[PDB]
Amino acid sequence: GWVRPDLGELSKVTKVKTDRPLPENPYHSRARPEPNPEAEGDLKPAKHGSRLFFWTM
Amino acid sequence: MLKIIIPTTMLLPMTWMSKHNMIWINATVHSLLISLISLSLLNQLGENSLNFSLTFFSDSLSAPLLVLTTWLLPLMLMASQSHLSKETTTRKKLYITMLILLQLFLIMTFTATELILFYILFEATLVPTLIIITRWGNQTERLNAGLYFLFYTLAGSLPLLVALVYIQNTTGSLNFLIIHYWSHPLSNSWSNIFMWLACIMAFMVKMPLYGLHLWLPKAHVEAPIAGSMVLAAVLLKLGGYGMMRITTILNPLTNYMAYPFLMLSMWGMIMTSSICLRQTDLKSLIAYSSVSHMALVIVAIMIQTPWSFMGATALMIAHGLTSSMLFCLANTNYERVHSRTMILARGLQTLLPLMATWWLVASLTNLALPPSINLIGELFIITASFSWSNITIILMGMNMMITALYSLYMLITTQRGKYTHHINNIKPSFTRENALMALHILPLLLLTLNPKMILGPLY
Ligand SMILES: CCCCCCCCCCCCCCCCC[C@@H](O)O[C@H](CO[C@H](O)CCCCCCCCCCCCCCC)COP(=O)(O)OCC[N+](C)(C)C
Ligand SMILES: CCCCCCCCCCCCCCCCC[C@@H](O)O[C@H](CO[C@H](O)CCCCCCCCCCCCCCC)COP(=O)(O)OCC[N+](C)(C)C
Ligand SMILES: CCCCCCCC/C=C\CCCCCCCC(=O)O[C@H](COC(=O)CCCCCCC/C=C/CCCCCCCC)COP(=O)(O)OCCN
Repeated sequence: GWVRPDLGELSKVTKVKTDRPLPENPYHSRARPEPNPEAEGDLKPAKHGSRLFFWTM
Repeated sequence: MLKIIIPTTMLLPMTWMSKHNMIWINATVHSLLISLISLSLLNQLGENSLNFSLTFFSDSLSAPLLVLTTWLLPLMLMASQSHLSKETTTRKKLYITMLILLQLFLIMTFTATELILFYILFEATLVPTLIIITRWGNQTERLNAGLYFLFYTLAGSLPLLVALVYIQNTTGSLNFLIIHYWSHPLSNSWSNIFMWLACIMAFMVKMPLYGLHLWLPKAHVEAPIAGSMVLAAVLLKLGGYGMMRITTILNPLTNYMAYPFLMLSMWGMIMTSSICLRQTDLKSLIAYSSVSHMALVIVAIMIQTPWSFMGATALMIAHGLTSSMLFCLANTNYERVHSRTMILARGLQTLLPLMATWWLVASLTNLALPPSINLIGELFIITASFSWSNITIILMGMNMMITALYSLYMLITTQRGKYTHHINNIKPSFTRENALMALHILPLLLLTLNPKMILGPLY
């Protein structure tokens, strides 16, 4: 009683009912390094200007 | 300080918007008025300074130099009026522009609260002088002279810049007040020795130091009269002013490092005074006399005692005035005889008696006759040197004797004796020349009445 699969059926993406657990770390990665501080604030004018040599602004 | 800087800047559009035959009158009048305004900087304090702003400050060392700089421009214009007669209006305006730019740079240099700003203006003064020398000089050597006057200067000044920025990378500032208040001793190290040399050599070359004085005779001889006046009166004093400012960070290393320069100056004053005795050119003799006087000023600054500093300030002012007068007298002779050879035109007393009186008074002030400010500075420096070491008196007295000898030799050769027979184009002295001579000499004899105005901040 076997019916031959039609064109376009064996190439389908199907779902699998499995009871095997999903690997939590399949890549065996290390812990990612901590990011840079990402400072935030509200801008204020540069103190006493550019402070480059004799320039007062 | 802007109440002096802005009018000096306005001198330029006024010069360039003037009539073709009003440039000299307008320039002279407004430069005299600027001098009169600048005369009010002389009201100095016994305390710190006249700190106008973050950029400019005045001091009783800076104020006499500023007033002399402002006073020199009208005299330079009066001296230049004669030999620029046959030249186009645009070129005369350019010449006056060069003089005005030189005054502006000198004024900003002498106040210059910042050391880098001081360096920038102190090197910006180089360009107008070089253009004046190499454009409106007469002989073919002027170009060569200009080259010397350029490269010597830069050969000294390029290391200084490096040193300067290095200091600000360590101290954090180059403001003179902060430097003075936060000064610290220099340890005896090779790095500190080379920092000392980089700080000193730039100002030493423009005094000039005896071994480094080759550029001065060329530059002063080949320059026009205004160029010679500004070179001898103000530009030579930039080195002394810079040393007086910068020696505050060089202690106690100055005690050891001063010896070669002290020996060079003490022997070179004798050498240059002796050179003056055998000179066939008036301008070269006056230039070598300037070298001797600046050698004495170098000794005074290196000793770094209160009397040394007062004498050096007084001598700088007096030498500026006297050398400008001497160059003007030489140029009055030259514009008649066109030779600049001292032995050629002789016995000019019998033909120009008032000019002979001017020659006599100029020689007397160069000779350091008391109670002139020339002798005030001379004696203060000599006493400080005697306290430094009693053996300096031999060299100092020998220098005094040779100075008197060559001054009176210069007077006798040109004014006394018999007139040269074949020279018949010696015209009577103009009112312009006599006025120029009086405007040189009355300030000296009038400053001898109030010496504290030119004795500096340690008075
Ligand atoms: C032709 C023959 C002679 C005829 C004339 C006869 C008369 C001669 C008299 C004049 C000379 C004699 C000397 C006597 C001096 C008397 C006046 C003197 O005593 O006053 C001086 C005063 O004069 C000044 O001190 C000196 C003048 C300053 C000179 C400034 C130069 C002018 C600017 C020009 C540009 C600068 C070029 C140089 C740059 C450095 C000193 O006074 P002082 O005891 O102290 O205090 C003043 C009064 N107080 C007490 C109220 C304060
Ligand atoms: C030419 C016209 C004039 C131009 C300007 C002339 C002025 C420049 C003179 C330079 C000032 C002095 C330079 C060095 C002074 C240091 C003291 C030295 O002379 O004494 C001895 C120094 O010993 C020897 O000198 C070592 C160096 C030897 C090599 C130097 C070359 C000698 C002649 C070079 C002169 C050429 C000058 C021009 C170069 C282009 C003491 O030895 P020591 O107590 O243990 O070490 C002291 C230094 N410490 C403490 C920092 C460690
Ligand atoms: C009229 C012509 C004269 C030509 C110039 C004369 C002046 C020469 C002075 C030296 C020039 C450069 C000096 C450097 C400027 C100052 C900087 C400084 O002091 O820093 C020193 C650096 O010192 C140096 O590097 C000096 C090296 C000099 C190399 C060039 C030599 C030039 C000729 C040397 C012989 C002649 C010296 C005196 C000549 C006088 C003029 C005749 C220490 O800093 P650090 O090293 O970072 O700290 C120490 C711990 N690491």
